[PDB]
Amino acid sequence: TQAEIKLCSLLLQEHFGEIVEKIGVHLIRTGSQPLRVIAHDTGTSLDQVKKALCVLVQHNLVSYQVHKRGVVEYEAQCSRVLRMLRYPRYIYTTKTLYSDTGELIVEELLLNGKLTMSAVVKKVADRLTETMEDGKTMDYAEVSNTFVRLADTHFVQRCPSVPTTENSDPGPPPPAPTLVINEKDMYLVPKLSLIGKGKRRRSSPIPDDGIYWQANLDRFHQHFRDQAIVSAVANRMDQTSSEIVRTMLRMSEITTSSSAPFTQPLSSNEIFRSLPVGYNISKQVLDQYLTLLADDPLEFVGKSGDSGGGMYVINLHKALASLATATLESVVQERFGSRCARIFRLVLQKKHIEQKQVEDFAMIPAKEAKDMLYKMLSENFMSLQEIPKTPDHAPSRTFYLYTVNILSAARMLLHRCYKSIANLIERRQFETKENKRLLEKSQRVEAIIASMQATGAEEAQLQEIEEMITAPERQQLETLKRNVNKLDASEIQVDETIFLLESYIECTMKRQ
Amino acid sequence: AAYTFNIEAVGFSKGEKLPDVVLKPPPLFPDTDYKPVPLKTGEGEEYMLALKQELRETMKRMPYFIETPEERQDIERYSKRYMKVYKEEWIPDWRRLPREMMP
Amino acid sequence: TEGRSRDGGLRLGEMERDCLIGYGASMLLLERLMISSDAFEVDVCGQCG
Amino acid sequence: MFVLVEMVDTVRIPPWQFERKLNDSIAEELNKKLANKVVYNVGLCICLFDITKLEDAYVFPGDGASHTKVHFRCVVFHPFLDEILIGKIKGCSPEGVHVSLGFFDDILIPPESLQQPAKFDEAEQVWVWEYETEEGAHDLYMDTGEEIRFRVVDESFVDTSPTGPSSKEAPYTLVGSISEPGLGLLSWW
Amino acid sequence: GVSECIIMGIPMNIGTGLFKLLHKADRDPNPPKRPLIFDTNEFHIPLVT
Amino acid sequence: QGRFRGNLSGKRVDFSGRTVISPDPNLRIDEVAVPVHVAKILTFPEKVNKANINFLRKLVQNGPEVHPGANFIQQRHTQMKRFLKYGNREKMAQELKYG
Amino acid sequence: KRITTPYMTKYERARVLGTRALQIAMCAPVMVELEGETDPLLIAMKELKARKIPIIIRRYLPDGSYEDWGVDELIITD
Amino acid sequence: MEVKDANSALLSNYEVFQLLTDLKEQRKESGKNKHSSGQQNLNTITYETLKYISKTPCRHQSPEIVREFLTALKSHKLTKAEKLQLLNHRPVTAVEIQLMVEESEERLTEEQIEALLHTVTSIL
DNA sequence: TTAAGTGGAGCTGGATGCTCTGT
DNA sequence: TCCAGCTCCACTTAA
RNA sequence: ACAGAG
Ligand SMILES: [Zn+2]
Repeated sequence: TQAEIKLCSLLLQEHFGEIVEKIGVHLIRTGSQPLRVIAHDTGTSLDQVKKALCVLVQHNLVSYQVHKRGVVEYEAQCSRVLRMLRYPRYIYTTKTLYSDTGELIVEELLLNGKLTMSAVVKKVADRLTETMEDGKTMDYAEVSNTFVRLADTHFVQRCPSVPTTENSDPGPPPPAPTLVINEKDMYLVPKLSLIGKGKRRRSSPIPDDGIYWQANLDRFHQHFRDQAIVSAVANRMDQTSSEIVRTMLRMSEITTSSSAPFTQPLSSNEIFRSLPVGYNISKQVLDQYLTLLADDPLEFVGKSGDSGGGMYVINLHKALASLATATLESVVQERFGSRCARIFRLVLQKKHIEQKQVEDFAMIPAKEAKDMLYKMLSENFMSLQEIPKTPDHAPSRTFYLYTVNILSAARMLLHRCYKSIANLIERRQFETKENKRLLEKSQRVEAIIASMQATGAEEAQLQEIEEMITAPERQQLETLKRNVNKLDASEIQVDETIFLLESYIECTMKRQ
Repeated sequence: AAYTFNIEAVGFSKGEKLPDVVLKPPPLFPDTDYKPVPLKTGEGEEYMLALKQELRETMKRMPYFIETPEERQDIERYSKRYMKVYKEEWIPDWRRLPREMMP
Repeated sequence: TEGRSRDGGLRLGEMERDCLIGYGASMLLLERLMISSDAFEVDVCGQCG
Repeated sequence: MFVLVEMVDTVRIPPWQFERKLNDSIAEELNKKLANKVVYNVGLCICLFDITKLEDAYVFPGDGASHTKVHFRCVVFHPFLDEILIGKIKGCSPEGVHVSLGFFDDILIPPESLQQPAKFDEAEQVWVWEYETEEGAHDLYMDTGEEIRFRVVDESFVDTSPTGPSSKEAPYTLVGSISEPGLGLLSWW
Repeated sequence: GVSECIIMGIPMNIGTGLFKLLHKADRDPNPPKRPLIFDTNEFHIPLVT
Repeated sequence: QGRFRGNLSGKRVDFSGRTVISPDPNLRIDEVAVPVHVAKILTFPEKVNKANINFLRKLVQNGPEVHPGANFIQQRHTQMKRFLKYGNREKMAQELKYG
Repeated sequence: KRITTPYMTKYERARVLGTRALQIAMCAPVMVELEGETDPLLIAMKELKARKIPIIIRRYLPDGSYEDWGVDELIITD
Repeated sequence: MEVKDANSALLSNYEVFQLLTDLKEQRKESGKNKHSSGQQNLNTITYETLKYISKTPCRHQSPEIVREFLTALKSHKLTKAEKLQLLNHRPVTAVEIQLMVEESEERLTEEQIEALLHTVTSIL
């Protein structure tokens, strides 16, 4: 996980800074530790360690537990540090299902880590004043009305609660309060009678106290899982067929585990009422689609029943294995070319195969196929079986059956992704640091315009800005921005590859 | 000249066409035949591009970004009150946090 | 060098070394087995070792 | 205007010097290694001020000299920013005015911090100043260099260490300003 | 250890290496200090509250 | 014959000699007779100081071929060695310095 | 109080004479009146018998504490 | 060689005058030997520093003059870096106080500035 | 019935003195 | 030429 | 690589 820890070091430095990435990386690298040795292993002063640990626990990046003799041990949650990279995708997807108020709720929850329901409805109201004009306030009612809709859809969830000291173990205060999760009240909101207005930055006792709320990142992954399945069906069959899949998955949301091979079956009789009214399809034609999907060897859907008419289930695990393979084949095609991608799909279907059959089946000649085969070994896309004749294992007397293993090649390809993003960040930060000369110079000229903008501001200052020697220099700053905007955008787009590969790896593990 | 191993065990039964001798080492960045796929554009994929840059500029200003403390300032002067870096402080909820972490 | 033909010199073996230890002769063992054979200086970087 | 710097060193006293009190021999051998040299982060060492502590004088094997760890303080010309100093002009140059402060000669008055009325010399080494009533742009910083008063706005250290394997630039640099009223030649105020 | 001292060329601890020698120089440790005149604490009570 | 036994724990040393041994009862038990041919080769570096300056001058004058003599001379802060067979030794004796 | 033995050991005697001989070989002051001796080690043996050697032997206990013994106040012996 | 405190104290130029004068009373009783340039470095830095300071108004002062100067200036609300400059340069005009003291036109009243002129020139 | 901890037997890798004196 | 560790395989107890 | 010597 040296690629993960390198990437976690950059993320904590960009969002929290130097004297806390030291403590964060040390916890990821060593595992759980008592507080006294976190300082000693690092050379940080004890006050700075407390400051570093308290911010990492606020944003849910470290856990803590009590152990033998009452010592607190902290433990970093490595995967939750990497999910700081997907934050703009979360803020965009809430803007798709919900209005701009629901966008600003999730933004405050992700940036402050935990908020009380009273605090969030305040800060969303304050920030939405800038989006509006001409006297109209934001009011706290239409904030909460989206929050309670977010809650029912499980995008937002309550944090683990402090226990009631009076009911349980009254007496000497514990070193740490040993928090626990309650399954009843995760999605049960407090009722708030207080209302008000957001302050427009003029610049001239609490009922839900302790009811902290945080973003439920696992609910977003159930959303992004659906979009990967729905879009694959949109390509292969039709948009109409894609909607049938979208209908099944939207119903499945509330009543199935986020990790299970099969969802709850639904009858076609109850799919019919759930599909939107504009789809001018008869019930009989709806059953034509469902059988033609179930006939597909990709097996995104299956039967799994016969009661109440036609019964159909959508396959969650088997869709991911298709998508991980489609991700794996697409990188082969771009790196080595279409004729090599031919050989990758050939060996994957003819599960074990030898060189003379590869050239026969793909119609690719010798000295072109073999060069492609031997590269795919050296980049770990493909494997050798090596069935022996004798316990010598001598090369002259064994048959080298090729094989493609999808799970190992997915773990290998994921490791390339974490280093790829870290490189992209390293390029951006290098070009940002080496241009701090020009960035300060272009700030100070704009600072003359920003400072003393209106009070006493005469017109005799608007020409003296381009009068500095920075006017030829400007060509570099257009090159800076076009570089950064491409590096930032690629840092978003590689996350699409991580989520597809990691969700496949997440589901094959039973963690028994 | 012959080596320690027998060359016939590796191959080369004809007796010629041995591979050549590399004179200069290959370049550090060799030329590649294939190029990256161009990026995805759109009205939605560019809004994520602008939200990503607004999270850096905000979270450096938010009170969670603990900057490193300065030291070894040389002398005191009357320009200390005029140049005091003022910033409000966040306070946690000490019920959830352990007793061992009070400042 | 190895011997009389090459004006070689004489060997302080592993057994003569054991004798000199038993006398506690720490500086003579340093003179014989470092200074009058193969004394040298190396640049060592204290950072990477 | 100077500072003390507290330093430690291991001083080798060779055996012919054993006829002399150790506190005398140590101080001489320390001046020989510190005087008129710039120590990187702290400035130019003038001389040893005192020895504050003096540890045990070991004799290591294979040598006869005595090695003793010395605790001492040294007077170092480190001037703080925005301090006023007086010193004589050694030269006029296109890059600015170069000032001497006795021992120290690397004092820069940059033209971005000179007096505003005259700022570009008309193909002349000597720098100029123009006042409408008196002196028609002929007033000058003379080569004899009568004392100027200047304010030290900036200083910089450049690490003058070997680059590459082995087998002259100024290591301590000081940047002044003269633009404020009351700064200049002493005769002007 | 003895064997690695002979390899590395440093004098062994046992024998004549167990102790250190100090020179009996005519020295005055903790000698009289030069008083400061200016930067003494009684004349420089802090300016700020 | 490897590093650790052959070249590190024990090693060939110079200023060494070897010869046949034969008895001599007229020597004391703490003495050994060394032949002149070994004594002219095996040299000891005597540092020049106030007690031996006038003694070492006579040894420098005799030079390499007479037994109470010297093969090399080396100056105070220099590491090259003047081979004393050449040059005029009565001049090099006068220019002896302490150290 | 000093607990270690008052007798000078043969190893202390060997290294004091050695370090003093090396110091007398360089141009150090001789504390005894020499009488035409040239060999530095012979002069160091006169200084030991006359108790004039300016060396302190720092005996080291294995825990890291130390005792400073003067060469003139140890009991020397053959 | 290692440094345990970079900035430890501020020195007046009187202490350096007293140091190098006490140094001169025992220097040059032995000349330079030219076994090393080390003695040449000590002589040039000691001489040129004192020839500078002997043209500064720090001469004729004494320990009791400097100690009473701080005593008189104690009551005036000045930092160490301002009291030090008033000692080393002997101001006699009003303009350099606006240089040696920051915001002197806001911190000190005009009668307090002219009291500061008299406090310098009557003691020093 | 079999999961498992421990006996007995064969395979493997290590070691075997110190120097000069010559061809 | 002689000798410790490492691994494979039968051989009772125990559920 | 062999022979010597103690
Ligand atoms: Zn290094």
